Amino acid sequence: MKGSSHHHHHHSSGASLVPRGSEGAATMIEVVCNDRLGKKVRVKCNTDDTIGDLKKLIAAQTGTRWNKIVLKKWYTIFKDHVSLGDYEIHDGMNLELYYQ
Repeated sequence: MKGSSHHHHHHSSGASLVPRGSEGAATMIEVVCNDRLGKKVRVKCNTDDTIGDLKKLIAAQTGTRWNKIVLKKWYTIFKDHVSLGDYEIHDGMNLELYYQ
């Protein structure tokens, strides 16, 4: 008695030229994914994009799998339901990049 998986669908889309960040806060901040390759990895994202969305990019930038990217800070685990707006991530925040 056991299963796995549920559904597979996405609902995202990027719009060129921020159409005014009214109500829905969407600020741009640079993140630094500290990899274990030696060289750091920076990426551009907005607070509107959650860790998941971010991870996706990272995996897109690095080439890894969005499902193979873990963002940790000191001793804090980042969920896929917590955005940057919650972590108040600052433009240039160094986070521990880890691969599953």
